[PDB]
Amino acid sequence: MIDLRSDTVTKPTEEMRKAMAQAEVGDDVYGEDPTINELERLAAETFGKEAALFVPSGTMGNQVSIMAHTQRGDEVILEADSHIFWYEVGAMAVLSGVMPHPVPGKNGAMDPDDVRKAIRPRNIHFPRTSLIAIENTHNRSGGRVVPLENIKEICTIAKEHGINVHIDGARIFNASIASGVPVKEYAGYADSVMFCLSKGLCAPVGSVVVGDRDFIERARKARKMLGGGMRQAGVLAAAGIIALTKMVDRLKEDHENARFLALKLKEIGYSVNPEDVKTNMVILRTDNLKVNAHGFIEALRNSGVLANAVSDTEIRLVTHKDVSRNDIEEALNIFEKLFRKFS
Amino acid sequence: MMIDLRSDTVTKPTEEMRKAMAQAEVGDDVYGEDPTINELERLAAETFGKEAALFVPSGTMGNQVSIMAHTQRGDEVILEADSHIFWYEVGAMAVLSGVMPHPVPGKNGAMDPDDVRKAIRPRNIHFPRTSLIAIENTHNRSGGRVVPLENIKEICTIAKEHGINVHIDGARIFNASIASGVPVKEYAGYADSVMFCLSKGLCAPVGSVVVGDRDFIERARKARKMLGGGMRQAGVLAAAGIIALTKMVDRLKEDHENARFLALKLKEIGYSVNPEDVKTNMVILRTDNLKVNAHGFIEALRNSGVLANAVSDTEIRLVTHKDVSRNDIEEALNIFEKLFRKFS
Amino acid sequence: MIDLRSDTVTKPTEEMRKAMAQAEVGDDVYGEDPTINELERLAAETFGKEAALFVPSGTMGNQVSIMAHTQRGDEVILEADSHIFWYEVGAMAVLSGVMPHPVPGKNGAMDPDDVRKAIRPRNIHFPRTSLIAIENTHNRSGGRVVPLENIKEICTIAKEHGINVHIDGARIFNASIASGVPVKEYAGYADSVMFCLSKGLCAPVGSVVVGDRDFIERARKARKMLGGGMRQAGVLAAAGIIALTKMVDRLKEDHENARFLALKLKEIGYSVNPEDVKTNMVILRTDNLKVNAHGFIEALRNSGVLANAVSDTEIRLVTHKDVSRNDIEEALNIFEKLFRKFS
Amino acid sequence: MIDLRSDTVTKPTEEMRKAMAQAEVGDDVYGEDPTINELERLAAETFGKEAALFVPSGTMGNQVSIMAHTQRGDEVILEADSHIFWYEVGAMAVLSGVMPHPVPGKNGAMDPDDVRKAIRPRNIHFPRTSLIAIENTHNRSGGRVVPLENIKEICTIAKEHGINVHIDGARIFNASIASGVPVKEYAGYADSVMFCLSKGLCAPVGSVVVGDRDFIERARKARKMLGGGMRQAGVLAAAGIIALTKMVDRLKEDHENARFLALKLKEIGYSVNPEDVKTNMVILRTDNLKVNAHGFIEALRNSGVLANAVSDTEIRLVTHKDVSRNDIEEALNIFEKLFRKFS
Ligand SMILES: Cc1ncc(COP(=O)(O)O)c(CN[C@H](C(=O)O)[C@H](C)O)c1O
Ligand SMILES: Cc1ncc(COP(=O)(O)O)c(CN[C@H](C(=O)O)[C@H](C)O)c1O
Ligand SMILES: Cc1ncc(COP(=O)(O)O)c(CN[C@H](C(=O)O)[C@H](C)O)c1O
Ligand SMILES: [Ca+2]
Ligand SMILES: [Ca+2]
Ligand SMILES: [Ca+2]
Ligand SMILES: [Ca+2]
Ligand SMILES: [Ca+2]
Ligand SMILES: [Ca+2]
Ligand SMILES: [Cl-]
Ligand SMILES: [Cl-]
Ligand SMILES: [Cl-]
Ligand SMILES: [Cl-]
Ligand SMILES: [Cl-]
Ligand SMILES: [Cl-]
Repeated sequence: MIDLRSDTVTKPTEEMRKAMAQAEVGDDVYGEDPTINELERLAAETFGKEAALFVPSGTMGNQVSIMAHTQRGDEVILEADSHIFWYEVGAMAVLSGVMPHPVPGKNGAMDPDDVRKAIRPRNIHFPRTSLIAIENTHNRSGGRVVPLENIKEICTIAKEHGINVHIDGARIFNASIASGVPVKEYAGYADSVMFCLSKGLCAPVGSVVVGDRDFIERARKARKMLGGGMRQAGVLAAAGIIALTKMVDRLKEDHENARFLALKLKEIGYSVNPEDVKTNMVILRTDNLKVNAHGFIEALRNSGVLANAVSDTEIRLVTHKDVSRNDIEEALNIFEKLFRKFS
Repeated sequence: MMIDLRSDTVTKPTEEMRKAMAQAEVGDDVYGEDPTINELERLAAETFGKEAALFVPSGTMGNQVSIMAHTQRGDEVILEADSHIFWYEVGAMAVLSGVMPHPVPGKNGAMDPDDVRKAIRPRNIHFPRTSLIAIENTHNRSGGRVVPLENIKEICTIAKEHGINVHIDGARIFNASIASGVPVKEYAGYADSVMFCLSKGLCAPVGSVVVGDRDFIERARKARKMLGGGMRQAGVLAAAGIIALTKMVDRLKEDHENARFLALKLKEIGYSVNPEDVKTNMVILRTDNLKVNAHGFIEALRNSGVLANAVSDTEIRLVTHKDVSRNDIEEALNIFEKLFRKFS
Repeated sequence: MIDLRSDTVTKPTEEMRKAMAQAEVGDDVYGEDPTINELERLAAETFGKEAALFVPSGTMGNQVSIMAHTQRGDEVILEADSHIFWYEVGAMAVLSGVMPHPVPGKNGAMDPDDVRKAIRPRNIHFPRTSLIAIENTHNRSGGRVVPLENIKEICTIAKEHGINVHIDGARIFNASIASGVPVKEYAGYADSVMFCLSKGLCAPVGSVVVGDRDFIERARKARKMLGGGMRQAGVLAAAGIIALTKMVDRLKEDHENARFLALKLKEIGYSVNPEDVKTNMVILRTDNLKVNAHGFIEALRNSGVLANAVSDTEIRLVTHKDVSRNDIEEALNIFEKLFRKFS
Repeated sequence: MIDLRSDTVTKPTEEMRKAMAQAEVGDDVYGEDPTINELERLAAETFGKEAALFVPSGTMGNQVSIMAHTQRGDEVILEADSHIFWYEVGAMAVLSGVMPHPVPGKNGAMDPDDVRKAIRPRNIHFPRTSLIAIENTHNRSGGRVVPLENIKEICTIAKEHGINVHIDGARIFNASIASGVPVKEYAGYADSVMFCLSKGLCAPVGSVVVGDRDFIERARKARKMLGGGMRQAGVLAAAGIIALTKMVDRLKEDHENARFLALKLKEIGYSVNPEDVKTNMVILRTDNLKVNAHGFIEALRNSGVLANAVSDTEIRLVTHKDVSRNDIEEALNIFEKLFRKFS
């Protein structure tokens, strides 16, 4: 099976397996796991922040950040098609008791003026806007890169209003490789950032939240409350350190494979836009096919290719370390066969 | 005094209401022993063709206990993108029920049935369960617009197929009914619960009512207790409510006629208004062609003796009600005319 | 019917009925109801606080106070048999996301030393103790008065720890009448005080919360969220002013009637302890009767007396304005006849 | 350093490090991790339940169970000194919006009659009692074994009222080893059971919840919301399988060591009760010493012995795989010296 469903399916490299087996560990609840401690120190340093927190998943990373930045009844401004709003089981309402305030965005970039208008005036009928979330390499729009200038202007707006800014940077390294903007620069215009180690970076488990000392202390207590307070998590952190320090550069290979995939799919005749492919995702439309997205995903599966439908007429293809050029070439042969059948 | 066009919530008690309240037969509602509250609820249920009803201190509580009784923690509630529950209820749905709003754009409060269908979440571990669809009749933000019965009917059909609850925020459902000629029981027939206000156009000093099935109302009553709405001798308030429900509905037509007159005349003056959009007691005025924004115009109006609310930086809302007579409207219009000269 | 079920059943006096009819009103959401404003002004003044907030019920008064004093995950120290812990539908957990930390007490008085031990130390595993609640004229213990010294000592402990103090003073005036301690004296040892107007004071609806301006502003927003933001509530406030300003002194009559009732019931042969009757409540045990509390309550109803069973062997009798000495004497004749039948 | 703070400090065995390194993995979100799937299958099998769910910690294990057994506003009956109430950061109130209803217990055993009386009657003022929690091998009381008879009785009561029963079995195997009661028998009197792999069983991370298929489905969704939905978690499950299948028998060694430790401490003169030591814990009182628990803990630390204070006058000592009889002897020599200084 050629897995193009997501970059979450990446498996540990041999270097990672050895590192986990030889991991120096301790009880993290007491802050005594050396490897977890080093991963957090490294993560904080890399993002230009004073502190960091390791978590079991990007969802918990986002949720502890929301809890640490807000109070019950607050409102959180976020992009209309963001992961926090659509794919996190409504956790923000249950855990933090906060309201989402959706703002339309163009490929992840909310117009600064719209953000300004989304901030609630001081009134008894309205919740207090205390957080603005930005997702970089906006998933739903096809792994699009949010311009640094966009984040910079929103940060200015936030500062004037005393509002916190959190970047959902699950794939922030993909954004950095594509844009040439160091992650510490994106983070310089945010109060906190969550990034995943378990997707394109290939770690088996976990993400990290970076930010100020006080913020992280609150997020650490939130993590304890949610059930993320683990013991000898250094076994996971060992692979995390390798993901952070050795798996970033090669992300360019995933981007190269995504573009190649898009160009060939277009050449075949599929409804794809190579010009929109800047990171590791390709959106394919079923508009010119005698079947919808769901029916096409089924056809692909029966032929050996796995992918997810994101709407009734759109499917998402995602490249990563475990889908080589060879697999991309094989996938294309299948796509070519299916095009003749469904065009 | 001032010409108050800010909202219909400012209506004061009629002479008949004051006497009824002061002479109300009461009891302890916690024991379900207040005779006036009981009669108000019986009358409300009957009027909407439902089995039961619950008196609450505000429309906000009416909506929130309904949301609580219809949902479980983590569920999603589909509602109109500019609805009151979403924008003006202090984020209560999140704090009180732990639910997520699922905004669906609507044309004048009417969410496209197919859009509602698409908004229902598929069963997936990543997604919360869609357990409630809320509809606001005479959608406030759009200008007191009337949601067509057929729209509500279509959404009900969709909800039923999916086992989803339907709640109508009918704060001004009687205005909708007067304008459309559709009995409120018909709108309610396509919903599981309906909340309606007695304290706005109907002129009661305090209160709203939620109507629905017996079991739902029992659950809503427990939610009311938890929220702090379980009052004692509330019969004092229910006395005015009975009069509002039974004698103040027909005259809403007068408020509509006044709002239409106001809109037509504002249009003649040259203001950015759409008389064709005015079917109930509200008029939206845009300040696009004025040399001042909404807030600046509101201040100028206040300075001239007219009260109104800005609903955006370019829009103002004018609301008619029992306490603004046709003569008051004429006076406001004469002022609106002079201000047009000053700001045009 | 002679209603001894509770003081909540009190009906409006003729004075109140007239006041409600001619009450000057306005939209309270805009802070424009003159009568509500005067009631809050008078209440704040009466308890020596900066501000006050009118609410639909004592339950909401307690809940908006908890919300205004706490943050999600905090702990609230309260008496093990208090109304907030027992009869408020678990609202503190749902509305504020806080956890109760029950402390046993002797007739409503928690041992100051136990309160100190209940304060959580700073640790990632523990919620932060941010509030201590005290109930005066403790309901479940039979309308007992909490000593001023107890409240004074707990206030000292709270201050030393930066913890807020809330007095559930639903029947604080009854406490004051019995102890001779002015309500301002009680209030001085608390950050906030909730007191009911709808019980012994005879108003038909409402309670009031008093405290500092910032606290009341937060409580007012909580009231809006909960659904307590009414419009022309001046009609209710008119009766409320009369309840607060003219119905306090006569509470002494309820206390006298309760004691008289108790002394005579004991004389008849009922299991009552007149010595325990400190305010307007009398606890009657049914152990020596041929039927239990529920069966006896039914026999009483048949004879024209209403009361509530609080357990299988206990009945609570409560006196109030609508229970005159003549009603007490008539009730006693009924109790006399029933003792002949059920002893 | 001789670590007697907790059994959570246990480090991975050689067999475990190798297993993690070669673990076959997959994306758990897709239910595709074969090692996680095998661990859950084995757990369900071992406890005689239909399904199982791996979680990052015992705290999440308890919290997803509570969320899956209850609705907002419900009440949960639990032992007055249970972990869920004291050491889980008020999570039940924030996550589930439920109220704890503490019930006194003798070393973790709540009197069945007290439990019956704690169940709320159907009344608008009361929350609905939807769950009863029992902690077998009650931590606070000193790792005490709750009698099977007690659990059976409470199960009978729960059935009568249609109430769910959850056993916090963080140390259910220690209880089984000491009582001779198979874990499957304990589980038979409960709807759900949470047990840890990260304590005495020596896994670096994780716990498991077992129960009916529908309950586990709800718990799994709760896990996703809380942020416990990991990817290639098989790395951790590999050590978990070894913990569950190979590390149970040797727990007897920890019990022998704890008993020996207690016996010798008593001979030295310390306030311990060797007769109360049946599993891997020893409670040491400081009432007969010159310093309190906190001061004695600091003295022990300076001498090479780590332990935690559980109150101002009580210290908890816990044995585990990483504490050999030799380590206990060395510790005893240290305690001996300190008795001379602080007795
Ligand atoms: C921007 C962003 N933020 C947060 C998260 C949540 O992280 P996890 O909880 O999956 O580790 C994801 C993962 N997303 C998953 C994927 O893409 O396969 C799916 C969509 O849930 C994400 O893409
Ligand atoms: C559709 C609808 N639903 C619910 C409510 C809430 O009712 P209350 O809580 O104010 O009684 C309102 C009141 N609305 C008020 C007004 O129009 O003046 C303001 C906007 O909050 C409403 O218009
Ligand atoms: C009965 C019981 N239930 C649940 C938990 C929570 O498990 P984790 O979240 O620590 O994995 C613990 C851990 N307990 C810890 C320890 O003993 O060192 C401390 C006390 O929090 C426990 O003892
Ligand atoms: Ca991975
Ligand atoms: Ca090749
Ligand atoms: Ca009104
Ligand atoms: Ca005129
Ligand atoms: Ca009363
Ligand atoms: Ca361990
Ligand atoms: Cl190690
Ligand atoms: Cl009456
Ligand atoms: Cl729920
Ligand atoms: Cl008036
Ligand atoms: Cl908060
Ligand atoms: Cl593998």
